[PDB]
Amino acid sequence: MGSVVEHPEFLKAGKEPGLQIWRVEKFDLVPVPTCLYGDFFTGDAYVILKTVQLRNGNLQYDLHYWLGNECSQDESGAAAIFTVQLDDYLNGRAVQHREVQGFESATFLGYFKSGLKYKKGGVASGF
Amino acid sequence: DGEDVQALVIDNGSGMCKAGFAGDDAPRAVFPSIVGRPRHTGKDSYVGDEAQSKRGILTLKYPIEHGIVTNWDDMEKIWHHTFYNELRVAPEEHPVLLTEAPLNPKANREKMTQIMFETFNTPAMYVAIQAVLSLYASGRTTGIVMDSGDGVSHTVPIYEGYALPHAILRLDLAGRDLTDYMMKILTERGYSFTTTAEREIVRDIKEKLAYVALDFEAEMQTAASSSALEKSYELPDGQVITIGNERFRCPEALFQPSFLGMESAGIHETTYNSIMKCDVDIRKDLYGNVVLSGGTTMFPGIADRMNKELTALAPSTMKIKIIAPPERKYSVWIGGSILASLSTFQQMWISKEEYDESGPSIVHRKCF
Ligand SMILES: Nc1ncnc2c1ncn2[C@@H]1O[C@H](COP(=O)(O)OP(=O)(O)OP(=O)(O)O)[C@@H](O)[C@H]1O
Ligand SMILES: [Ca+2]
Ligand SMILES: [Ca+2]
Ligand SMILES: [Ca+2]
Repeated sequence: MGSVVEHPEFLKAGKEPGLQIWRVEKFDLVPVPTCLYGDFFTGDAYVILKTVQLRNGNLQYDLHYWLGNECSQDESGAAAIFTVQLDDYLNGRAVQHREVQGFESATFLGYFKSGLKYKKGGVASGF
Repeated sequence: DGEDVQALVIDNGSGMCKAGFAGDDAPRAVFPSIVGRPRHTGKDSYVGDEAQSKRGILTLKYPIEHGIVTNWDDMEKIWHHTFYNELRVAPEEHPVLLTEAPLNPKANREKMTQIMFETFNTPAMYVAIQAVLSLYASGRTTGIVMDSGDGVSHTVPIYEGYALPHAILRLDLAGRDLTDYMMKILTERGYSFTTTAEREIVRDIKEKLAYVALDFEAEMQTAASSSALEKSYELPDGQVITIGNERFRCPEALFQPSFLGMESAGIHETTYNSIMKCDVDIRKDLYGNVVLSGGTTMFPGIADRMNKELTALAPSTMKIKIIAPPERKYSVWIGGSILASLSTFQQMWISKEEYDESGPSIVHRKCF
C-alpha cells in the first residue's frame, strides 16, 4: 500500500517550465546531457517532457515518446510505459504523444529552436 | 536465469501457456494448457504434450475457458509444472508477473494472488491485462487491440495507458472454433476429419495453409474456375490430400460468424463497435492504431482484410492503420517481459509484505 515511482528522475520531472529529455537505456530512464538536446540517435527511443507555465501558478505538461527507426522493441515498449508512469506520477495531467522518426508533429519539432537532428547509432538493446 | 532479482513472466491462455524470464525477447516455454488425470488410478497428473500423448488413459481438462480460469486445482498444476518442469526455478525465489483477460471477475483476480503467495510463496507478484501488454509491446499507449487466441477474441480500446472497460467487447469465436470448422468443411470435401487425432492434424492444416481472402466472393470464384489456389498436404501416414477453397473459408468465419451458425458481428464490426463506444475525441487515435495480437491473427492476409473492412465502416477521410507485428503470437508475453524489466517497476509489484497486511483484495488497488 502505494505504487509510487521512487526513480530519481521522476522527482526532477516537471518542477519548472522548460524541456526535459531522457533516453531509454537498458530498461532505465536516463537524462540526456542538455548540451545534446535535439540530437537523436535513430537506434534509440526517448521521452520528452515539455512544461509550460500557466497563469494559475500550475504547469501544463506534454509528454512525447520519440521512436528511432532502428530502436529495438524493448526501447519503444519502455518509452511508452515510462510515459504512462510519468503521466500517472504527474496526476494524469500530461497529454501523451507518440513521435515517430520522420513523422513528428509540428509542436514537437517546434521545441528544438535550432532544428532537431538525426544521428545513426545508439545504446544496445536491454534484451 | 537472473539480473539482481530475476523476474518471471507467465501468460496463461485458453489453449497455450507462454512462460519465461523478464528481460528475454521471447517466451522460453510454450506448451498446451492441458491437465491430464487418470481415468481410474494413479493424486497423479500430467501437463501439456505429455498429457496429450497419454490421453487414451487420462481424462483431459482445460483450466482456462475463453480466457477465464474455471478450475483452480488444475490451474495450480499448470503453474507448478511451469515453475518446476518448464522454467526450472523455485518460485519462492522470484517476483512473478501474470496476465489476465479483459474483464476478469474480481474473485478470480483475488484467487490468482492468493495461490501465488500462499501456495507458491512468491516474494512478489503482479497481474496485467493481456491486451494492454500487447499495446505496450508495439510501443504505444493509445490504440485498440484486437486480441484473438484459441478460446476468445477481444476488442480492447486503450487510452494513455489504460483499457476503457465500458468499450471492451468479447467474442466467443476464436482458434478452436476455426479448427473445428475446418474439420467439418474438409469432411464435406470428401475427406474425413472427426477424431481427436484428426483435430490435431486439422489445427496444423489451418496453421500452415489457411489464409484470409481480401475479396471473399472473387476468391470463391477463382477457386471454382481454376486450380491455382489449391495446395497439397501430407498426413502423418504419407497420404497426400488436396485443400482448396477451404484454405480461405475457414478464417472467413472471423469476418462472417454466420458460417459457424453464430448471430454475432465479425471481428471487423466488433472493432468498429468498440471504437464507437469511446469518446468521439479519441476515435481518430483508435482507428490509426489498430493492433492485432494473438495466434488467431496469424493468418496471412488478415491485416489487409481488417484494413479494407474498417476503411469501409469509417468515414472515407479517416486514416486507418492496422499494425500486425510478425511476433504477435507472443506480443502479450513480450509486453510482460518489458514491463517487468523496468527500473521503475520495483515499486509496482505486490510484495509479500503487502499481501500479509491486506490479503487477496490488495490486487484491486495495486493492479489496474
Ligand atoms: N499460423 C497460425 N495461423 C492461424 N492460427 C494460428 C497460427 N498459429 C497459431 N494459431 C492458433 O492460435 C491459437 C493459439 O493462440 P494463442 O496462444 O494466442 O491463444 P491462447 O492464448 O491460448 O487463447 P485465448 O487468448 O483465447 O485465451 C490456436 O487456436 C492456434 O491454432
Ligand atoms: Ca538502441
Ligand atoms: Ca494524462
Ligand atoms: Ca491469450
